[PDB]
Amino acid sequence: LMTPYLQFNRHQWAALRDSVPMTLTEDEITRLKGINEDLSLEEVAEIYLPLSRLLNFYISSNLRRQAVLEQFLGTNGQRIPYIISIAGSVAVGKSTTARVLQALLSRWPEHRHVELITTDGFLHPNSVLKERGLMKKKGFPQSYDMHRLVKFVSDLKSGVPQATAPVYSHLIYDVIPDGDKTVAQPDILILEGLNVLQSGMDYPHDPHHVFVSDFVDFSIYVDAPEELLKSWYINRFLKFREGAFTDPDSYFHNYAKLSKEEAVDIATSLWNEINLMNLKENILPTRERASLIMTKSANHSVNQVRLRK
Amino acid sequence: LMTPYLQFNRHQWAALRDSVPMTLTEDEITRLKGINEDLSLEEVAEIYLPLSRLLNFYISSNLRRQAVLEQFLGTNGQRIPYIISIAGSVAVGKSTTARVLQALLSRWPEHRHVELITTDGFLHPNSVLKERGLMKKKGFPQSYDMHRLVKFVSDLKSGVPQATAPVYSHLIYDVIPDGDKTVAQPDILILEGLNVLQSGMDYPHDPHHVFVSDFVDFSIYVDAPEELLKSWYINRFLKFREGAFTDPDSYFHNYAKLSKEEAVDIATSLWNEINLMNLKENILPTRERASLIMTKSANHSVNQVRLRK
Ligand SMILES: Nc1ncnc2c1ncn2[C@@H]1O[C@H](COP(=O)(O)OP(=O)(O)O)[C@@H](O)[C@H]1O
Ligand SMILES: Nc1ncnc2c1ncn2[C@@H]1O[C@H](COP(=O)(O)OP(=O)(O)O)[C@@H](O)[C@H]1O
Ligand SMILES: CC(C)(CO)[C@@H](O)C(=O)NCCC(=O)NCc1cccnc1
Ligand SMILES: CC(C)(CO)[C@@H](O)C(=O)NCCC(=O)NCc1cccnc1
Repeated sequence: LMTPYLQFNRHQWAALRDSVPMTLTEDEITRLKGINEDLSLEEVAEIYLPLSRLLNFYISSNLRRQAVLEQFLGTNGQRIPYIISIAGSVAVGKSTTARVLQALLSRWPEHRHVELITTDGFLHPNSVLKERGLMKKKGFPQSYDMHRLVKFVSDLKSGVPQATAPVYSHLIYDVIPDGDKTVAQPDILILEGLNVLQSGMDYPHDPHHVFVSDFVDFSIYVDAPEELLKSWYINRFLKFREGAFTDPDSYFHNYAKLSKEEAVDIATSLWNEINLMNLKENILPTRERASLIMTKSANHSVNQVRLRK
Repeated sequence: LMTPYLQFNRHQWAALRDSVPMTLTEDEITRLKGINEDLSLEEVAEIYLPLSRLLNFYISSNLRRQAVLEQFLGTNGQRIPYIISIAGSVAVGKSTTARVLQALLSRWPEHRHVELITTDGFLHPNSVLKERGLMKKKGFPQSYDMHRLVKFVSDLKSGVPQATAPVYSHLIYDVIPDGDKTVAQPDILILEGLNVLQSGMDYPHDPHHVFVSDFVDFSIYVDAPEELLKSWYINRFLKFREGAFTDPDSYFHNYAKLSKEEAVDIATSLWNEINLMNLKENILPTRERASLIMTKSANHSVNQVRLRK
């Protein structure tokens, strides 16, 4: 019967966009199309604009509270960013969702400065994964420097003036040597990664006792059926392959050299043997820890939103 | 070094205390002494009144956010209780702290109905602990029906009109058969017990993937050094033993039959072998999951309050 979530179907969620009227400007439409050419502006208006408005109500409540607490705390303390996390399967659309929300949240005067950090950067470099026999376990708990990731969000929630994150490139399939990103007290930080709702129980080989989620204000799990995820993963793989036709520095150039059919077979096996296993064992069991679960159907169309009561 | 907690200084804490007329009548003072005869009214003035005032800021902020969200989302607006949890070592004073905060929080017109549930009630009964060889592990993760405790706070955070909890009695050292406490959508529920900051990692014999903390709005860990906890545990034990001098149906009547010196040696060994081991292995490592850490000194006086930034 009753669950910890308010549940919206698409009709009810899209109905929210008039409760408070919002409309994209030309400049914004151009950013959004630059984030993802396949992303529907209709989908932005019906789904992501209401979601950005929902989040502004949460962020605004936090800022009002902070202003009250400053009455006795005093206004000398550090600026602490509001942290939104985005979890879900490999290839469900976390990066797209994060980039879209970054663009939309940047509107509001209360919170113009929005940073985006992906947990990919906190993977151990390939040389270390190789040393440990983990090269086909990339994305599994053992492949992350999870202590460093927890320290990064901890430091942000400690009010450090700057914190630095390592960065990964899907193009070179590795952590970028000397490519670290520095953030400086943003209003919002969006942390995107499959493992953002994981905890010490997922890392029994090297446990931690305070979790990423203990430093996150609001978490979104993007959900979809396995059959869709596989299709989206394979399609994305083929787009990276296309990108590599003329980029011999892409790791995907190895696959550009193969027939499309054989590339598809490789991508299918990577999905089945690595990412699907990761989803079932490590990602999906964390879904019910999210503040909000956003479910997708064919063509990336959101068909359900569930929000913690 | 900065950490995720601000530590109140005397000017900030004074400003919190002085922010309202906290208007304690003679009858209220009498009821507070009824909670614990060794409770200092000076601690109530200097510590518990301001702590409860702090909590009201958080509770009140959450009420107004709920109201904003209800109009935006078009939902009916069922009440969801605000849940405060209180963790810490055996004998640190969780129950006294919980009962004082219950009495003080209920004085605010915005949240007059405050319930208190202890996690002791969710221990497996002695009959079950005996079946599993766990009578000397009472309070350890294996001794709790943890799934049932998570379900209780989950149901509350689902808007169920009523929820039922099993109840424990320290006087018979067991779960009261058919003694269940039913709560009905209070404004606030205080959940008191040593395990409220524990998670799936602490229960590898029977894992859960959504934690008590996932249904708790604000958590307090009451902290004190080991040497004080020990003396407080022993003094309490001796007091229960004294109470049993005239009560043969008390579980502690058993210890009233011993000599005082032997009762003391027994209490000391219970501390050292059961409750202290539990503190080090299972309780203390959860401390930094708390919204607020309240540290106690000699005579139970609070000498430090740390609050998440
Ligand atoms: N809302 C969307 N509309 C259209 N395509 C999308 C959408 N979200 C994701 N995609 C596409 O699906 C694939 C996976 O998205 P991505 O953001 O790369 O996933 P993740 O970051 O979760 O691995 C990509 O090819 C991306 O272009
Ligand atoms: N604030 C306080 N002032 C005086 N005595 C206290 C205070 N808090 C707890 N105590 C005493 O310390 C002992 C432990 O407290 P209790 O509330 O039973 O601990 P817990 O519930 O954490 O096991 C008891 O003897 C109790 O009377
Ligand atoms: C764990 C991630 C970093 C999360 O974003 C995922 O993208 C990944 O590389 N998973 C490992 C399996 C996979 O999809 N590898 C891609 C790949 C690419 C080129 C050659 N072999 C494999
Ligand atoms: C685990 C608790 C239920 C925490 O609420 C604890 O009181 C307890 O029974 N610990 C087991 C060891 C113990 O101290 N047993 C006897 C005892 C029980 C209560 C007070 N003094 C002594």
